[PDB]
Amino acid sequence: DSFWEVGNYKRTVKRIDDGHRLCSDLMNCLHERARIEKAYAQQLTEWARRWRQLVEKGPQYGTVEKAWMAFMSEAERVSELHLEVKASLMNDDFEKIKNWQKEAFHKQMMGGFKETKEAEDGFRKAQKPWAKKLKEVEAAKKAHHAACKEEKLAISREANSKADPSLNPEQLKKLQDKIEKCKQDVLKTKEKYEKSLKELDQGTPQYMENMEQVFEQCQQFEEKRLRFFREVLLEVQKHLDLSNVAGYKAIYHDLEQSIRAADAVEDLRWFRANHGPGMAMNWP
Amino acid sequence: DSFWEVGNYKRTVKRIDDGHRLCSDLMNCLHERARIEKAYAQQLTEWARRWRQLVEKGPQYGTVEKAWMAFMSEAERVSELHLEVKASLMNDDFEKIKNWQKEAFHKQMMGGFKETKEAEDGFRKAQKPWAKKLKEVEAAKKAHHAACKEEKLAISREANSKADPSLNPEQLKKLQDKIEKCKQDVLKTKEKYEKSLKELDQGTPQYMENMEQVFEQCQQFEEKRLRFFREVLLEVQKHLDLSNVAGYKAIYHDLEQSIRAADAVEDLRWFRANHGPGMAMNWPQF
Ligand SMILES: [Ca+2]
Ligand SMILES: [Ca+2]
Repeated sequence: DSFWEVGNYKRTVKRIDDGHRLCSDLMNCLHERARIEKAYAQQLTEWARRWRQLVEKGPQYGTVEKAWMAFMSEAERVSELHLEVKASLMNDDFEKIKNWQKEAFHKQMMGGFKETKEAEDGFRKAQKPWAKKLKEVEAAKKAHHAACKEEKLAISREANSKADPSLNPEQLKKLQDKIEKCKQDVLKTKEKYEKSLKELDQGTPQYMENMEQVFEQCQQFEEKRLRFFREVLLEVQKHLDLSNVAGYKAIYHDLEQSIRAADAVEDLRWFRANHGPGMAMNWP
Repeated sequence: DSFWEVGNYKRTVKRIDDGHRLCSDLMNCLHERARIEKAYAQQLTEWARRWRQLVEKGPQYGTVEKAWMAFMSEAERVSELHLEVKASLMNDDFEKIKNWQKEAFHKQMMGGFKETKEAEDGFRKAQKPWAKKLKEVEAAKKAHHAACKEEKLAISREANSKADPSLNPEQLKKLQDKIEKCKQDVLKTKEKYEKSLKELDQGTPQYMENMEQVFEQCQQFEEKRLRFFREVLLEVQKHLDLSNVAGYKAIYHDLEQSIRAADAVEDLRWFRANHGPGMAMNWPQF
């Protein structure tokens, strides 16, 4: 139930297998994000190339045709931005974790992680002396718990056979022979059965110190990882961050200007000269 | 090829049908943009849900578990903003163009549009006066070229008949008059050809005046469409713009602070107390 109970250091021992687990999960978490960002960028440039072409082949010409293209252009600037969001998540963040994992966890041959294995052995050693004494102590209490269960059997047995009618010449003595024999046990077994509980307590302050020394080490190894995680997530939020960006705002004040540059009357002047009454005519 | 040659005004008339198409094209262009916005927003939320589950059912607990989770949140917050872009494009800009195209163009029962048909007729009535005249000159150029063609024929024929001897005496008077009428036609048809040439130049000034009045009418209609596109495009640029949004900065406002709220020392202190030496023990007794 508790850490100090034999073999319960395991909960923290498992805590490092998970460390390697979570590194991979964090890596995939980000990996899927990058993938999502890339798709939005693929869809962006396709829509842009699709419609840049459709507008150019279409009937729209002149200055309004331009404002419209500025539109596809923004789909392309926005595409390049999310393309870099992805590039950053994979080239910087993802890799940073992949490399930390390789430096913090070393897959063994048999085999698990050289690190989890070392925590196991360190705990096992700390407990070893204490578990053996418990091994002795548990024999102490259980043997006597059968020794006391063995005084009561004859005390309530004798008065029971005392009321009995027959055979009291020598059969009397044996009745008084096997209740007092159990008397030497309850004193002899208990005497040592509670002596082991002594030795255990002498060899207890060390066991507690040899288990906090292994533990604080496991803690130190987790602390490094936790700090890493917080540090990396900080850099990730910065790579996803598009709320306050220079290049981003340029995309949109450029767009606005380009559309504002659209001159309806200018475009009309052009159509009059090149397809209308402005055209030259060879009069008979 | 020039606009002034008959039936060439059709280029500007064709412009009216094209205006209607372009309204449809812009409509479709924006729709596919809005659908892209939706797909991205959607992916972002499929993702957020998937990983909120995985981190919660996973081994990671404490403040770091949270910093990691405020992360699925930012994906959900970004997602919503792009659904806003999608919404604005379809509810405002798409509907806007859709309605304008319904009050600018009316579909005749027979075909085409009321405005396309209206302009074409306007160009015919403006041209008919001059069209009938060019038709007359068009013949004069031919009949005269036929008279000059037939003329050099008769002369060549008497000249080709200059060396060739009899027969005959009566055959000549025939080949003698053939030429006279020919030298007559070139002086006659030339007269009619000259007459129509000037007969047109007196009906030509009134031809351009009417052609212009119909043209400005088409410009008047094209101007509204062109000015409208400018208007709508500015409204889309505004809707597409996420580079300066309060609700957007706020996302990383809270992400950064939810991440910085992470604390290794605290998480470890919780673990030892709840899973380690901090735990009290049922120390053995008699
Ligand atoms: Ca074009
Ligand atoms: Ca969890």
